[PDB]
Amino acid sequence: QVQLQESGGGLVQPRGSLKLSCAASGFTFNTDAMNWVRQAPGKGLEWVARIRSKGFNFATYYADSVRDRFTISRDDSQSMLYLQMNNLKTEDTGIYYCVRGRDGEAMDYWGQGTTLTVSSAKTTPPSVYPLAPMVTLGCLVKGYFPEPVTVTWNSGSLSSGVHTFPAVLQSDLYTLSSSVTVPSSPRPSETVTCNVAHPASSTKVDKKIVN
Amino acid sequence: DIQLTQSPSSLAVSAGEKVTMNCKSSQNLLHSITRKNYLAWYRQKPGQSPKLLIYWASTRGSGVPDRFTGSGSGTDFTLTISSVQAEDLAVYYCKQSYNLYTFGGGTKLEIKRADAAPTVSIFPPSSEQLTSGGASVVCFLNNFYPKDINVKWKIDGSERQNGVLNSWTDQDSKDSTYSMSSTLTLTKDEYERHNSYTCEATHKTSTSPIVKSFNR
Amino acid sequence: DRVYIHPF
Repeated sequence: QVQLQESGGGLVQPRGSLKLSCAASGFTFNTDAMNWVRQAPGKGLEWVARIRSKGFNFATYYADSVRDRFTISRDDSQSMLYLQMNNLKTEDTGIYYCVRGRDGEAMDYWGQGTTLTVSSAKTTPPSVYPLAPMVTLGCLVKGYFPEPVTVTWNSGSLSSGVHTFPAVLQSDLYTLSSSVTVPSSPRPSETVTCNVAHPASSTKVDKKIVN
Repeated sequence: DIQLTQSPSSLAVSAGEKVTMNCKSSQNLLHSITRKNYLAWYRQKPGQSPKLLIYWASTRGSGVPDRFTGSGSGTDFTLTISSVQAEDLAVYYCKQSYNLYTFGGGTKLEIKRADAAPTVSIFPPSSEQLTSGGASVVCFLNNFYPKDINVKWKIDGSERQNGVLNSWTDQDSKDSTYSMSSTLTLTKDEYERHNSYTCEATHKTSTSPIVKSFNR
Repeated sequence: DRVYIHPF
């Protein structure tokens, strides 16, 4: 697979800057044109920037919205598709997928898509609560911002029968839930921990469901 | 400039059916000195990046299965799928590359399936949480269908329609269902100044309201 | 030169 490691982005205040760094690998980067597409949480996709290969003197096209503020850029040698966001607004909040797309063809490969938050608010570590009662188990990640938070059961290991509900916001604070349906015998005999992380505060809490 | 309009915005179908979408362009997309219809179709699985399906209006992307057949020219392009596998659930968009890019509104494809009854589960507020002075009671109802459902929080006998946050989850690709968690946050105090708690669930799958309950 | 390439 051709990857697109997109380091960068997170919580930022309005009028602040930011600069994501898409570093792909798996094809011939210097020869293909790249793009940056965003997705406001919930809504559809929005192309935002485009930088054509060296062959065309690193030509650039910027969507109307991000015009005169954003600055797509590349560095063939290091396979680094950059993007300089300036004079950020509240709208710019969202996911910024980094995708490569050859001239006249299609948006061939989309990356993962880092997060970006624009707000006057500040980060807050989440509270993790063990919701002990096949048996249903829960894990409540209460009050945190900006989003997102990864919720995993036993270092991710437990995959089947897991429901991580979308963190709905209340009073500028998010709360997310989780339910892992683990068969009878699997516990309390064994250990069913709940590992959640909030990159925005490097909040790694792995509260073990007990009792 | 180029404004794409899709239809239908939402479409429900059962496993194994020919679903037809639709994308209409504002300006023609067929390029003169290229004779190509710069209009592509992408899909986005819930919680994933957009995946390419069709380009040049009819050419299929690498690895894209036969099920997907792009069609059209000029301004009325159509996406068509045969034998819609459960896994086909995602949102479908039609972008344009004639002059810059203008993604379409989208089309959500929901899967009509066997009606499933909610499996209600309930948890009192975590002892740990209580330590700070708050009591969040959580009630879950997983793997139910259709999506329409009603959960009422009843404390002692009174119905508490306040302070309850709840959210569903996208229809599961694995077994086309839904789940949701209702959460009646309270305070250590008020939580104590009451004794019984129930989670009532009225759903199409039942004449009788499904109810779970925990009393202190 | 005369060859067309679509920039998008």
